[PDB]
Amino acid sequence: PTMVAAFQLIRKGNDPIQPRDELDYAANFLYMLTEREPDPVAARIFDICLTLHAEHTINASTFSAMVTASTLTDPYAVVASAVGTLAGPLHANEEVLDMLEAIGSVENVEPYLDHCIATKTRIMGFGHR
Amino acid sequence: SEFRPGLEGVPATLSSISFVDGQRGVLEYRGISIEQLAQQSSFLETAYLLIWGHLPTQQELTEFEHEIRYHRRIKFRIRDMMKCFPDSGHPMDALQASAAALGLFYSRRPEYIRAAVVRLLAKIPTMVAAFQLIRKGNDPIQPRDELDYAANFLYMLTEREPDPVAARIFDICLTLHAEHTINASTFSAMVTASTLTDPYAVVASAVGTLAGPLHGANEEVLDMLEAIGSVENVEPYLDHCIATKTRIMGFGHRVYKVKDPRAVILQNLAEQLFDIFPYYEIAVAVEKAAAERLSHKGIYPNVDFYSGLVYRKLGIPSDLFTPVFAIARVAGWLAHWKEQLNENRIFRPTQIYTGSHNLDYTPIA
Amino acid sequence: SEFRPGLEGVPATLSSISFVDGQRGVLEYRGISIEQLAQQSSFLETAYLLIWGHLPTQQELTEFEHEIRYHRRIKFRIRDMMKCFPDSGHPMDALQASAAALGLFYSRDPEYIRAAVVRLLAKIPTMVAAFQLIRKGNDPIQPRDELDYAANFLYMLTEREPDPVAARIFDICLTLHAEHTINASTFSAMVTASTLTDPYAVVASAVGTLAGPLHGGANEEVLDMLEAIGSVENVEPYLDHCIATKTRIMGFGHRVYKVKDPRAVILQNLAEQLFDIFGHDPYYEIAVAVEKAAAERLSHKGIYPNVDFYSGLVYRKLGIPSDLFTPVFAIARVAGWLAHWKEQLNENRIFRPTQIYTGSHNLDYTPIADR
Amino acid sequence: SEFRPGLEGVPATLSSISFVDGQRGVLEYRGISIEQLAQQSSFLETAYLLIWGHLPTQQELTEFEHEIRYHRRIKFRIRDMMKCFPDSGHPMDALQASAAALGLFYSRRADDPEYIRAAVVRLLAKIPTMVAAFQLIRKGNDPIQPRDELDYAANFLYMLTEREPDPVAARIFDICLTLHAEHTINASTFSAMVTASTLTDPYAVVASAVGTLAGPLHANEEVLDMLEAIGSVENVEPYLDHCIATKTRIMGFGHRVYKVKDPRAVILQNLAEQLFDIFGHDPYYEIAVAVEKAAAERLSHKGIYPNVDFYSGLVYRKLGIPSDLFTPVFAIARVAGWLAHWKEQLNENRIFRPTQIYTGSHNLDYTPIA
Repeated sequence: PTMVAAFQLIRKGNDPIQPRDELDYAANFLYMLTEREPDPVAARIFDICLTLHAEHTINASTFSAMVTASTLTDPYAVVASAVGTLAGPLHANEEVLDMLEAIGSVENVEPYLDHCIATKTRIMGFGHR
Repeated sequence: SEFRPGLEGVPATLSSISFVDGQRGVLEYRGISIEQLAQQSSFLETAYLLIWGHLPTQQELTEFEHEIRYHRRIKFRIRDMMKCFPDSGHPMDALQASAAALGLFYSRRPEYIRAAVVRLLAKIPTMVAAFQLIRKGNDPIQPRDELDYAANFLYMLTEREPDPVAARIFDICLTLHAEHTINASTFSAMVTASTLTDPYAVVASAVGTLAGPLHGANEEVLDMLEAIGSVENVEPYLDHCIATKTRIMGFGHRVYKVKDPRAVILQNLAEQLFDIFPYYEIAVAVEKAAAERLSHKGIYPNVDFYSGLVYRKLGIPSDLFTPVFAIARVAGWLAHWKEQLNENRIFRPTQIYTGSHNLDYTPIA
Repeated sequence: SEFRPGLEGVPATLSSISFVDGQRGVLEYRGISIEQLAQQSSFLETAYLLIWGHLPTQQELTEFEHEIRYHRRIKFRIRDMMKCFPDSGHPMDALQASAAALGLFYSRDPEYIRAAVVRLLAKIPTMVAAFQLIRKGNDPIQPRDELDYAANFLYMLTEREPDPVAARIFDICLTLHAEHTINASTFSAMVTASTLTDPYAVVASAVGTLAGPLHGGANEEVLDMLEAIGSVENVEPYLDHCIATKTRIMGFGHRVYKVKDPRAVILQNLAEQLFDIFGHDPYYEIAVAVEKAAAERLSHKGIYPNVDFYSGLVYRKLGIPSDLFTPVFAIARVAGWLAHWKEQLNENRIFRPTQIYTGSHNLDYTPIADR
Repeated sequence: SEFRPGLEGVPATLSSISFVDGQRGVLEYRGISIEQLAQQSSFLETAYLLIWGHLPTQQELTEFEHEIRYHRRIKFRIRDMMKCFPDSGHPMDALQASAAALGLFYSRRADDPEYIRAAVVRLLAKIPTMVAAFQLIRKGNDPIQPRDELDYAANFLYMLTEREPDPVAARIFDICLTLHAEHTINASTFSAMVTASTLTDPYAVVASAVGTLAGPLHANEEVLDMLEAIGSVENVEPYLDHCIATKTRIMGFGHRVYKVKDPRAVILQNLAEQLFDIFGHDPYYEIAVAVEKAAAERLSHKGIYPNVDFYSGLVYRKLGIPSDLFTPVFAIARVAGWLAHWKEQLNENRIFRPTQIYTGSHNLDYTPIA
């Protein structure tokens, strides 16, 4: 978390912020990312979101991590390979937000329905495989 | 009425920012009295009045202050660049270099009228304080988000929180110099902005051409006040300077001769500052002696004679007397650039040739 | 009484450097014809003539060349600073910033009329070449001490030693733009130097003024128009569209010269020679096609191609990036600016123009509680 | 050294006939509230007050009204001259030409009490007859002789339309005229005053004023045209999109100096709604109400309000008047202010002769044939 927050600050040309040894985990990450101290309710919501996103079944990234770790070299290379293979093509939820912004108000609902009907393809952001 | 050496008295442009009157000694910003404006207004309100031409309401002023405070932070790339500057340089040259480098990060080019001015009004004091600290040797100090503009500048410079009275006195002293009649620096800025390139270049040119010979009057007046000796030595050196046919600096303005309001108001603020918080007694003694002993030549102490004292008391290095004046004048420079952006006159004075014609180039000389 | 709107005709100063008259098509440096001078002279001789006003001797020219060669090395601090510069910016802004920074290293009696000019004339080409190399990520190249001035500049820019004929052509092109009449950049330099501060601030302000509006140049827009023309067949439609809209077609027709200014014809001849000795390419073919299709009817109203139209093609064939056009002009422009500053150093009188106030009078401030 | 651009904010004259507030929305004729005069005062009383400055007496008012009625007859030579006019000429140009030609038949230029009263009464009386006659001629119809029994506005309406109107409509027209009687100094008033400075004659002054009054391409008519173009309320959204995108002040809404709900607008809309409830409501008036409501619901925060021109055009259209006659109605309404300014300027004699700033070349040479 410290590394990713530091790079996020650097990408905008801002000096990295030293972490605090008093706040909670999610609270510390949010403070490092935004410099603004958040409410404990938001910190708890972020923590439970992380813990529900903690782990899933075997997928491509987990399989790559396991096959790399099979030779028991070191965890750092394994996690590096896993995060490298995690990135999808052109680097879904962000695309969902972009599509939502593109749609705008509810006056443009019908073209979306027409497109989804005509394409005969699973609309992204809806349903699981 | 075509040719006149020095280009003196020839009108240049339909300016609508500053007004002057030698016979009455008045001064107005958008037709508002200088004394009344300085009495009950802040620096940001004065800058808004000089730029947009109309006083701001509550929400406009709050938004302007919020944007100023948000954008007052300085990108670390500028700090890294200024780390490489040599320690033997001069503050104004470094300020010009920084203002020129700022153009790289914000080239860009309907909203390109308000972001540039707020960024350029916010970042200059931080950069100049950072270079002062770097020349001294210590690392820069990040700005706060609670202090006032003058208070924030003082905290950045002398790493100490100033009293609210000192902050107010510095704010009024800064807004006193916020604008003046067209002069060399303002005319050069107007010429540069006639081509409508960008604010970051016209401001750089203006701060470059603002440097006087030998790299203002504050340093020389402070040097002469320090070198005058004691109270009993006021007469000898003063009469020596009178006899040597040398004009006495710090007195006798070219245009104003009726005790211009800036000088008297700055003297009043200096008097009210000194009592609540050496230089004071000797300065008042020498100025009183000069005033009582000349009494005929229209000799009056101008603004700088007391501006130097008010800067020295507040804890500012002697060399830094020029960058604060540049910070004050940048508001007027931006106002002139905004006004001239519409004209699109494209100045192009034609010279007159006074040489020879139809010579030959000899292969051997 | 009288008021000229923008100093359009008021005489600025008693200029004695150059003189231009459109009636006879004469452009003289120190009263010397441009074509005859450029026929058998180099850039250094022209610069010395512009600076001092008299042709030097062989020994003095050799000493000046030796001093120029000796002062080509760039300080490593400036290289580090440019390594700390961004990349998305434009080269001219970086050049202006570097010129402003140059004053920090050198500051502070008779000798301080000769060292400044030579240092400023020598460092700027290597500086812009180093920034160009840094912009693409490549390291700067240390200059050589055996090549010629144009050869050294080409070696810095393209790391390939060019033919002597190409170096001569580049030198001729540089000395062609050596100095022109007073304009916005020259007047800004003059007014900055009127306070006799230092050549560095003057050249920085002048370079800042020279920056074209919207960060563009005449050569850049000429090349853009040529690309927008497309193939050879599409020459007529675009030309007749430009004629119909009553808009001055770029690269055709100057403002002061209507009698076939010698710079245009001499640069056209140089371009012809350079394009004929080297590869022809389609650039020259399309340029000839469009220039003929324009001039076959524009000659009625006295419209002729100007210098920049040929200069852009010459620079393109020479192997120079498009964005670097402005600094190349700036080299000759600072060469001229140093002469204007030297002329201005004699008379000490700053420009102090007045103004006519067009605003209100005797208003009053209103507290926030009412407005 | 001062030089204002456009001669703005310069005390051209010391006028005492009209006053405006600019902050409280007050309008005063001779220092009298506009609403007070508009409540229970006729057009002739307002004109007399503007001309003389003191409220008339009953006998004086009756004498002035009888004099006005007696001079309503137009010379047949004027009709014969207007006969030769083309049928394409816009009405205001013909009105200016007729006003200028009136000076030929009256060249007193010297009793003195007569040449302060006869000229002004004739100029105030003959203009409506002239404009109505040209309106009839433009359509190829024989001019109608005026009647010496109806009221001023009633007589004008009868001459224009040949149909006798109701007294309520006549009163509404009269109060509209009296609220349009005079305003502050503007371009037309300034031109009239500068022409009258040399105290030649009122006819030339009024001719110049009506000539300079005509705008480019000869606002309220444009407002009506735009309203007709919009049609029903189904086309409101493209209008809002256009107004948002253009970033320009929509014509017919708001005033240059009045952003405080100008007093004339509310009075005029009250008169309009009174007329429309008395004489029934037509669909286009309801369309106007709908579009003005849909505008004010969004433009209120920016300080944009419907202007008097819109309501004036609406009421004129509802009264049965051609669109091209809007400008002559404004001219006949305003003709009191020009006469008042001429009368007040006649007391003094200060010829206007400002200087100029020369921005040209100072000396050149004359090419013989080159």
